[PDB]
Amino acid sequence: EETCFDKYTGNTYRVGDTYERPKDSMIWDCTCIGAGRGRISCTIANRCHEGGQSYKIGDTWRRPHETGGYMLECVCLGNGKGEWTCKPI
Amino acid sequence: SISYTDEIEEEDYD
Repeated sequence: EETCFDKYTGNTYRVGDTYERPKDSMIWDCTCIGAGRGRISCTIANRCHEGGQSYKIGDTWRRPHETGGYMLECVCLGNGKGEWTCKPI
Repeated sequence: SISYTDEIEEEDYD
């Protein structure tokens, strides 16, 4: 049966398996497609890489406002663009 | 720059 090998995780996957890959300071959502050539598809469209962290859609977090001296609350939206929102709290 | 939000990889021809 057909497999993919991911050199970043070091693991072997079956077609349709989904997993996380650490690459270029980000976490990618990957899927083993195979297609006769161990084809893997990886995306960061559905994650929010803010502040050096990696969040999933619906995650919320807090981060300091640069200069204001208060915190922000942020929410990961994704929208196919790795997009998030922040507001003062 | 982040020009695209995904990539595709497959086995090298060699």
